[PDB]
Order: sequence, then structure tokens, then C-alpha cells
Amino acid sequence: VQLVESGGGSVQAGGSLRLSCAASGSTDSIEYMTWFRQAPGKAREGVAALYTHTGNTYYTDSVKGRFTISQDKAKNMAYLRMDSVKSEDTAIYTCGATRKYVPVRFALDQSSYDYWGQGTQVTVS
Amino acid sequence: KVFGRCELAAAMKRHGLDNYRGYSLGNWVCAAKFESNFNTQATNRNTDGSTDYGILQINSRWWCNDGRTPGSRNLCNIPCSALLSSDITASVNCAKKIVSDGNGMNAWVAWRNRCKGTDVQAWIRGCRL
Ligand SMILES: [Cl-]
Ligand code: NA
Ligand code: NA
Ligand code: NA
Repeated sequence: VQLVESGGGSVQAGGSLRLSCAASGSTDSIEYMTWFRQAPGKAREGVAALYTHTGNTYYTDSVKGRFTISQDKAKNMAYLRMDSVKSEDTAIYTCGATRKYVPVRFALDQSSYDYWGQGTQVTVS
Repeated sequence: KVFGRCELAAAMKRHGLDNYRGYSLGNWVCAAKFESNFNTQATNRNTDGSTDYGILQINSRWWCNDGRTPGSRNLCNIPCSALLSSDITASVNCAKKIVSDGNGMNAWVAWRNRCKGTDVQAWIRGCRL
């Protein structure tokens, strides 16, 4: 499974930016689509996970209330809307997916994911 | 062991699966049918090194230990070999944990593809339960 990211780039503080990820092949076997990021000096971390067959969402503490993950399942699309962006949001953002269920407790762990996009830089001013 | 449909329905009922997390008995019978064709010995190796075990095709990346995936999890706290028994108890007890994880029976791919959004009560119709 190929994951194709779009969106990103520069954005100002307190502003908003939407990222998109389009998934290859049939809709039905994708389980989770989940955005990860890696900021200057830190490891890749889970940001927001979406379980595609129920719509359930899981967020890392530092983005709760400010980021929204959503989908258009018919199109194998997932979206990350960043509202109220802050300096700490500056990072390379990468969408991951799985084709097998992952327990919710591990849904924000990078080792849970088998398919990855490119990484898309977001920069907060 | 290859269960008969009605034989499995009865054993699943006895194990308290009817309406478990809101899923009527037919759902469980249908899941076993499409996951394993009612075969308690069914195994399927996956591309990540894990294996799906038993009548409900439970995955060793997360739920049981088979030694073959260093750093994997064992959330049902069992050897995967327990899931290959002719009695379904270990699989049912583990399945109860799985369905309670927060996404219902969607964790079973063959249930999503072949059972969800169908007349699942058909799978128990005509059994004397
Ligand atoms: Cl039994
Ligand atoms: Na697919
Ligand atoms: Na399975
Ligand atoms: Na394991």
C-alpha cells in the first residue's frame, strides 16, 4: 500500500493547515490511518489515529482539542486539520496505515504501522 | 476439529457470546465460518511474521505468544498453541478481550467482509439452541 501525502508547508501561529493522505488499492483492508510527526531533536511520534471502520479517533495529549483527524473512506482518504497551531507543531508529518487490527493502546506507536507516506514538512511561524 | 454450524452455535452460546458487547450469536458463528471455516486448527502466516490462530483467527502480533515475533505483545496472556484446541474456551476468552478493545467485531476482517451488514441471524436459524 502506497500512501500519498499532500498539503503542508508554512503556516502562522494560531493558524490552521490541512494535510491529506490518499491510500492505494482497495478501501476495505486498510484498518488504521494515522498521522505521525518528527520534530527537531525528537523521535517520530504518533499524533492522531483513525480507525477507518468505525471512525474512532485517538490523539496524543499535546494536540487534543487543536487537531482533528477525519476521513472519506470511499476514497481511501484521511485528513489532518491542524487548528490553533503552535511552534511545537513544526515537524515532518507522515501518514501511516495498517492492514491488520492494532489494539487501541498501541495505535499511536510507530512500530504498529507497516505502510508509510513521504513526510510532509509543516513550519509554524 | 471442524465444528458443525449448529454445534458451534451451541458451544458459543454456552460460552456467553450471545449479545456480548452487543453482538448477537449469529455474528460469532458467521465470523468463525469466514475466518476459519469452523476449523479449530486453522493457521495463516502474515507478512509481518505473525500468525493467525484457530477458529477465530487470533493474531500473534498482539494477543498470544508464539516466540516468532520478538517484542510482539501477548494481551490474552496465553501461548498461541492454546488457540488451536478442539475446545474453544481459550479462543472465546481471548475473543472477548478483542471485541472489548474499542472497535467491536471490526477487528475480524472476515466478519467485516462477509458478516457485517448481513442477515447474521441466518447462521443460527434452524439450530436447536
Ligand atoms: Cl467447546
Ligand atoms: Na485494501
Ligand atoms: Na483475524
Ligand atoms: Na505475541
